[PDB]
Amino acid sequence: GDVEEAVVHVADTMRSGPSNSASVPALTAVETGHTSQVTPSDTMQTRHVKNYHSRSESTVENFLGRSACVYMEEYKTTDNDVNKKFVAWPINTKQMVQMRRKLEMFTYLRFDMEVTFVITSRQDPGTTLAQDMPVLTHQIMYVPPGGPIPAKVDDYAWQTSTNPSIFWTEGNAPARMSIPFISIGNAYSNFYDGWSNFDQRGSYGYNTLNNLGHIYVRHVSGSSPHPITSTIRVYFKPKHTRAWVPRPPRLCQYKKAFSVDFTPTPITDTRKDINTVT
Amino acid sequence: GDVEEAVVHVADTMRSGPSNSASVPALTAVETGHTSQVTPSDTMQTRHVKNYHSRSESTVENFLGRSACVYMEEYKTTDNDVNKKFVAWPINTKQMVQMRRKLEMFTYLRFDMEVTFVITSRQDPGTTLAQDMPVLTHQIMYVPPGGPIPAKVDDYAWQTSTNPSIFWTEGNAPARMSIPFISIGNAYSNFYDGWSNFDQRGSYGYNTLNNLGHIYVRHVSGSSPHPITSTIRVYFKPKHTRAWVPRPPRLCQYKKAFSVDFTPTPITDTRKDINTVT
Amino acid sequence: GDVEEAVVHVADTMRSGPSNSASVPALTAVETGHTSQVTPSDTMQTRHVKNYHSRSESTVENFLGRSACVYMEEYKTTDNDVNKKFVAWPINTKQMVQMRRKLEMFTYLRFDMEVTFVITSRQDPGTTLAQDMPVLTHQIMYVPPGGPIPAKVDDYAWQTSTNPSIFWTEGNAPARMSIPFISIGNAYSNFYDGWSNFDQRGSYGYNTLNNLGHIYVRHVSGSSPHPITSTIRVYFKPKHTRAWVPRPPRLCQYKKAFSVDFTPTPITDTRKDINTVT
Amino acid sequence: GAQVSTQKTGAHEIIHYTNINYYKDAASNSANRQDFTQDPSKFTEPVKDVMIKSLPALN
Amino acid sequence: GAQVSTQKTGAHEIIHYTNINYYKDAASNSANRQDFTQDPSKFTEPVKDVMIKSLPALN
Amino acid sequence: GAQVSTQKTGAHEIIHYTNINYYKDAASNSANRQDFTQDPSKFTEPVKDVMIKSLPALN
Amino acid sequence: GLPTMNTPGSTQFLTSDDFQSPCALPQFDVTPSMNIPGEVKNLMEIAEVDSVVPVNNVQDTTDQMEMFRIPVTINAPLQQQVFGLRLQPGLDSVFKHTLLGEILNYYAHWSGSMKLTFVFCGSAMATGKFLIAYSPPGANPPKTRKDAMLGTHIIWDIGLQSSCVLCVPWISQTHYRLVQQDEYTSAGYVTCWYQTGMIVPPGTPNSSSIMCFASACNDFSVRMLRDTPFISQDNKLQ
Amino acid sequence: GLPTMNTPGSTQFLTSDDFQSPCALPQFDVTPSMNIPGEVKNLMEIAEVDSVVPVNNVQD
Amino acid sequence: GLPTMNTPGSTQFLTSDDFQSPCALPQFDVTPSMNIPGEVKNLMEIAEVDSVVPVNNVQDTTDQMEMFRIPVTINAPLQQQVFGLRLQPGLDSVFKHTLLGEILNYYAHWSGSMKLTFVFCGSAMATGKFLIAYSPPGANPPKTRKDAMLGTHIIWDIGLQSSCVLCVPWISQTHYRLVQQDEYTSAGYVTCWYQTGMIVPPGTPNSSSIMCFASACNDFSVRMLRDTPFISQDNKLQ
Amino acid sequence: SDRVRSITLGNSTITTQECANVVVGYGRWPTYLRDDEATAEDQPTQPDVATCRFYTLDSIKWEKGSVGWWWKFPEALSDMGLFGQNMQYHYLGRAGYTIHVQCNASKFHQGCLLVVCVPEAEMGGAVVGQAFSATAMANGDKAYEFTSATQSDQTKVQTAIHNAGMGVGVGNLTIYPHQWINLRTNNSATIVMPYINSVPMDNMFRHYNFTLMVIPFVKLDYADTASTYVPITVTVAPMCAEYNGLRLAQ
Ligand SMILES: CN1CCN(Cc2ccc(NCc3ccc(C(F)(F)F)cc3)cc2)CC1
Ligand SMILES: CN1CCN(Cc2ccc(NCc3ccc(C(F)(F)F)cc3)cc2)CC1
Ligand SMILES: CN1CCN(Cc2ccc(NCc3ccc(C(F)(F)F)cc3)cc2)CC1
Ligand SMILES: CCCCCCCCCCCCCC(=O)O
Ligand SMILES: CCCCCCCCCCCCCC(=O)O
Ligand SMILES: CCCCCCCCCCCCCC(=O)O
Repeated sequence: GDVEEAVVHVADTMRSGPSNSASVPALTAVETGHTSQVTPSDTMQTRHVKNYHSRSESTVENFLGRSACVYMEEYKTTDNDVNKKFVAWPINTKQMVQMRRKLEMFTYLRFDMEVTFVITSRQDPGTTLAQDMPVLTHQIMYVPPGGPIPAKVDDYAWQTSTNPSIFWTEGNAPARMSIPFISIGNAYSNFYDGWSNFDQRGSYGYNTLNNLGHIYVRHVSGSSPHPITSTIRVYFKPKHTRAWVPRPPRLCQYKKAFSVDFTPTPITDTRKDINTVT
Repeated sequence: GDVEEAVVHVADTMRSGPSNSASVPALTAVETGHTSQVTPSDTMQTRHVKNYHSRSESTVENFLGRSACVYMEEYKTTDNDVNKKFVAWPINTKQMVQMRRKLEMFTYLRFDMEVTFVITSRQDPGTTLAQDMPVLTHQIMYVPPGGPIPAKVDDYAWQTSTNPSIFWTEGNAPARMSIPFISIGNAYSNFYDGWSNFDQRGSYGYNTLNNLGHIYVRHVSGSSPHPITSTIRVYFKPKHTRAWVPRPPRLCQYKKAFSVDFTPTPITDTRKDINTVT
Repeated sequence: GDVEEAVVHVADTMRSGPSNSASVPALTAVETGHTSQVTPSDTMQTRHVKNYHSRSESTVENFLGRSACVYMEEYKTTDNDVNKKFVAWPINTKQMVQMRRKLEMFTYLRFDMEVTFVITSRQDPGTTLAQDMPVLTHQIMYVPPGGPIPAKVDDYAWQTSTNPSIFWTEGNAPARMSIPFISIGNAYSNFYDGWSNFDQRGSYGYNTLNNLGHIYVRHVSGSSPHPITSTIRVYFKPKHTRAWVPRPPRLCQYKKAFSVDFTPTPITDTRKDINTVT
Repeated sequence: GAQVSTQKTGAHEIIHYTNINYYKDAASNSANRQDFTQDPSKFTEPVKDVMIKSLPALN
Repeated sequence: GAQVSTQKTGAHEIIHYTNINYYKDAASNSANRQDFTQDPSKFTEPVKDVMIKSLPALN
Repeated sequence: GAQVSTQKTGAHEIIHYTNINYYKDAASNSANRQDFTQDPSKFTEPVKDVMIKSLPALN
Repeated sequence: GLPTMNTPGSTQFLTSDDFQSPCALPQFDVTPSMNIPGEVKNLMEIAEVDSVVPVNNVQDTTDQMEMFRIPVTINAPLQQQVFGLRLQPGLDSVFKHTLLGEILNYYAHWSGSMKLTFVFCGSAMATGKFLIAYSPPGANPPKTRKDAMLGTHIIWDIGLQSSCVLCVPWISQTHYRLVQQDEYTSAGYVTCWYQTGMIVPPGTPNSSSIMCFASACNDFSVRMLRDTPFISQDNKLQ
Repeated sequence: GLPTMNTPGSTQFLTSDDFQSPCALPQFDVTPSMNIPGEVKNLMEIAEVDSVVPVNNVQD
Repeated sequence: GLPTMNTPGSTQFLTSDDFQSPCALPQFDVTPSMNIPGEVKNLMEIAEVDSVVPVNNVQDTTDQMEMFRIPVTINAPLQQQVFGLRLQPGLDSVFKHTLLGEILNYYAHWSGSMKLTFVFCGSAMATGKFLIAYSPPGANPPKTRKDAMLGTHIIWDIGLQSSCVLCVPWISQTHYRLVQQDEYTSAGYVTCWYQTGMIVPPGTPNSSSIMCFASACNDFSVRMLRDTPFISQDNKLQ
Repeated sequence: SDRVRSITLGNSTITTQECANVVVGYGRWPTYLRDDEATAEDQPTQPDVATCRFYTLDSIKWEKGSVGWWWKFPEALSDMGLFGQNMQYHYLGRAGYTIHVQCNASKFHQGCLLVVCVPEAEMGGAVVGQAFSATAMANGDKAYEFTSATQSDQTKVQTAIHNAGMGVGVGNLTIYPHQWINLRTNNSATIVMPYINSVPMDNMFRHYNFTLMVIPFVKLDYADTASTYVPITVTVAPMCAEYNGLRLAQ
């Protein structure tokens, strides 16, 4: 045998007739912290309905199984400022609001990651644009914490012998790659109500547990007679996801990339009066 | 077993000889709404003919199983007008006459969809054309109803975390993708003889049931020193089709994209007289 | 049957209680050259712990199974100096410090090799840059020891009939290739404490055993009206590795590509005193 | 998990092809344009009482 | 070493696909979005003593 | 001529992959990084006479 | 080698694709798994939990917490309206930011029945009866208790049990409804009226409050994942 | 990997082709089917229905 | 030919990939293998070997070899400290360049227990006792022997057996620790104190020395291969 | 009758004649760490009846204008009985908790309180982009008060009640384990919280496992009575506590 052969619809509605008895499903007590389990069949007459709807699209795997941008930055092929010819980004998921809010609906997460890179280039404006340049090439370097960090585009650190790297040429498909679960703990933590030092001092919040490393990007050897600007976008796509301890979605707009600071916001919008329905 | 092994010719003609009897297949009565089922064998002598013709190419699946353009629009990489640098199209199948008429031969349809995108670019004329630009990249965004809509090319909404998107680079094959049956009802409706409000007021016609969403397109980061214009064409190809309640093909030329309005037209062309045959 | 169906966690911790006996695991004698095999269970009370950690990532195969750059050089498509239009590199692994140190942790190695070439081109600056050139092509030639060596870009030696070669066009994926174990001895030698002549004279050190050949690169026929510069990077990735006789990692910075010469260096950094811990 | 089925050909003149599905959604499958069943009765004979061609339509 | 499993489709309207793994790391596999098990009790009925809907909540 | 073997995964949380060789030279095969045997005795216990941890090292 | 032809869609990046890709940390040993309490495997489980509904959006709430309380008085004109609202869980301001509306705002289609639970937070000696009715879609919302009582409704009696539930059945012409509801997919109205009135003995407050809880039944479901419009940014966070 | 060679016709868009493509709404639950009266499976069924012929085209 | 579609990542060069490639020397006959003594199949085997630790980094060592010796004297004030150090095998200067720290510097995560072996290199007639204690992470390191003795410790008696071992157990809140240790992943301190003092007979030197050896236990492990920062170059070697 | 409950831990007992059911965390009862999930090697201490017993924190007053209060654990119990000493002398700790809140009033009073345990209740500062010390959110057993208006002082946390100092809707806290104290039918709330964290054990002085919040959704009200306020008392009892890593105290 060279093959191995490896769906749950929502509940149906049962027919109910007139009733007159001492049983009172309608009345309950919310003080117990218990959500009532009543159904429409328990408070009115209903017909028999066979329901084929399924909750497949509501699973956490599908909810978080979408690629979302997490960072973009620009770097020039040639310029006077050395720091402006390459990028250096500390990895974190708090930079972009949509994905930040999507992830922040759970306290702990455990998943594999799929990373895709989209790179585009454009020629900067100027008084003289006539030139001929072959196709450009780009290098993406990942430096785990504690490793050497390059200080310039042509630094020796770009000779990766252990640090994984990807070389990509313009005109082909976007680069893609997979990352396993690389947390020292048993699960990622979106929130951390604690301090760094044992005497309750120092850094506070989720900034203390962010030690994922850095990412560096540069033009391999391209150096045009005239400046050329390139942009890189990073996309994250969790796989094989598991979540714990859901929490209410955020209401106030984000204001800091490494803090929960916010400004007070109204609960919701208003209307003319309690009876207005138009 | 790692394999699973998974044609109807038209009717033949039977030999018929001289007849003289009280049976009269020729005479009938159209007042019953019944189409006569007579055959040439019933009104004249015929030979035996074995017929191998088949109606395979006349099936609805094959008739509607052809990709047809449904929309084109132009957008510039750089310009003063913000609205002119990206496209925003509400999805509908009434824009182009050929596909509109092909679909409008049936009242209700149920099918999967296959969408293909063809994108081309050209450099706008000007007094100075000398420039060098790398290959361009394009993003296609689909926004289901009620989602946020970008207001400019570099808006935050372009960071899709849940909205599906496609990134495409010029020079490769056209983008392709599949869509399932996404109607709230049990089948699509080409016609709707009704109103929107319960008091018979408001919008009238098939415009009321069009809530499929929007599609947005932009240049990812391309911004040339000189303007460049790009055009996108959208092609729809129904799959796994089913149809109900056929209706006569349209006769008058279309005049509105969201209405049945028309101008009276002659039934057909004329000839010299009822006997002219030359 | 057309198929053939083809993990070692670290040691666990056993529960230990109070003890009082003549057995003394703690005391030993390092004078024997023997490293003590004691465990925390032998000197304190411990709970039972099931440990699932594995040493998979610490194997030599994975440690050395990473591609690392070993050489880069530049050559121009057109120039007055003949020697500047092509490259000629004697193969050796001592050029780049990271890979040199990684390899030098063992005395003898035996592995297959996987070679990847990354080539990029750029247009040299000048007063007139306007030109149109088709895509360039490059040739990589490998000459085992004793073979003919080209003296110019258009030499007859470039007509390889036995010497393996690779022709590569810009815009495609980087060239890749495999090399078996090609040492005359039973294993590569990173160090050689000996001389070349039998009377203890001549060359000294690992330079005597380096006879791997040369590599040559050129533009096939590209000759632009204006100069164009190209750079090539060579990456080595050992496969199926075996190592013997480990030796301490180097401490002093490298100073020569074919010698062990060095400058004395302090053992390590200093601190205020023997008790300082802050 | 490979399907083998015949391919369209002539009347009397290895006429097999193999298909495999790579995606987990049925909407990704190729068009099933090999069905040739049809029944014109619903539109040609919508009457209640069956009428015989040989006998008179009325009386 | 090929897995065959059903693909998502309608309710009452060859619904099989084949998958093979090419890489030695489980992290390289495709998303396992075919699981549909769920249990809301942990959040809807966190009480110690079971309560019957028909009987009064208290006494 | 296809090999089926397990792929790296967790401790207690279809973990199979298929491999086929296309070239006639063994040097073209992929890295065999699935071996995890090790023995530190050669470097940690190079003595001639076996020493027991419990008993005194000397006398 | 093996002849092949590329089909349309090659080299494209689709954000919702499922493909295998190489691992850049081969033979990486992941941390052992641990069964943390409170695992969630489906957002519907979250959606089925009750949450307080801010019904009192009177445009003059100087105190935000006042939004959660529905006022009640002792000598009420007979058959008066207590509150009224539109049944648009994903669009109406009342249900917009609730624990349920937040989940629905990530989707485009929804279906199933809903639960509304009301709890009386008055004195123990207070008593009264209330009529809560659900009116399916129509040309006009009810204006009086006589109009309201014609639709689905329940008579609530306040006693030892301080809470009552009102299952809003799923009555619709389509299998699904749009989150961005319109006239075509309207859902109806919900209103509450005095049935007998509130009576209190001497030495008690003359006013009381009621709270409402919203949750989904076991037949609820959603579809078409979309991006929520409640959150936006103008510049990169730092 | 597996050696391969592209044949003529690769990367072309033929409007009458039959190929599989990825789904952009994975695990989407379609509405249950209903048997609406008057299903048509072949245009010939339409073609076999009678229709009035405008024979009197007398140009006046 | 066979229809196909390229997925993202095609034509990319990943330095840690595993793919087959053509051989440029077909039917090449390799030299027969020979079993050279001393084969190594895992860097952990190297990591488990002892190495001398330079504890005496007193910022005034005119002689480099002095770094390896811990001074000791005859009439020591009662309960004095001999040495103290931080337990950061991959970051502290003491363990940075040892045979173990060098291996750890090629990785990012580490876990397991460690062994510290001390050998007395005084006269044969000298005698004494020492207390060696390991203090888990805390807000303050110990300052006195009374503070030190509260944590894990062993009493070392100098006699015929000249060496004693001090297994540092793996006590941590996480399964792994960062090589670039920080406040969050601190590991503690190790200190040594006089227990009884050193006594010598007439005609012997008044001072002695001690040496320390560091190695890993059989439960040690590493993870996340990275590039070491100890070696760098500015120009191509020639 | 199911309206009477009795809880016995160690040498202390709690009796309530007027109470609702008992909520058990996420359906998980507290338990000791298993052998196949532990990471530390040395035997753990299990002070049994000495640390697992009810400890009553200080009482608060409920006025007509109260807005709410919160406590952070185990910093609240950091200096209570032998539990505090064992916390001080150990590096790692682990324990579940049982929370009991008492509030009684006559039949002529009205009001509703929400009792909820929020794990990892990270809070933001009043002045965005300005740090706060570990004194504006935990100073032992004392309770911290929410504020109706927006906080303005930069040295303390944002106390906006309707946002709960976490940037989320106060009405959505129902997702966490919780109970309601309605004066009509209830006088006490009981919650059993298991140990929830991303690691088997953690230091209790550096990390706040969870936060306890009490919010009056319906303000207290009464008329013509001599009682001016309704005291609230909180009692907590660690369960299945075990510690590891003996070091010098502090
Ligand atoms: C705050 N969030 C905590 C969880 N964490 C998950 C996570 C972990 C690792 C990554 N790695 C992305 C990556 C970087 C670099 C490469 C390289 F190109 F170097 F190979 C590959 C993948 C992402 C997310 C997210 C933050
Ligand atoms: C009036 N006609 C009613 C039937 N309707 C059928 C139909 C339904 C959905 C689509 N979707 C096309 C599509 C848009 C956007 C994407 C995206 F790129 F966002 F993924 C993909 C597919 C088409 C037709 C047609 C109108
Ligand atoms: C000092 N080090 C000793 C071991 N030696 C190993 C080694 C042996 C052979 C190669 N060949 C690389 C190579 C060159 C040229 C081609 C050609 F393109 F010509 F086919 C292919 C592969 C590499 C390393 C390294 C030095
Ligand atoms: C994602 C599916 C990839 C399939 C690759 C081609 C088929 C390889 C297996 C050979 C065919 C057998 C399939 C089957 O068992 O039904
Ligand atoms: C690296 C794996 C390449 C697999 C190539 C496609 C499959 C070829 C073999 C046919 C399928 C049988 C697989 C099996 O035996 O399970
Ligand atoms: C040069 C080898 C090309 C192999 C092409 C893919 C495999 C096709 C045959 C299916 C797998 C069976 C292999 C076997 O019999 O072991």
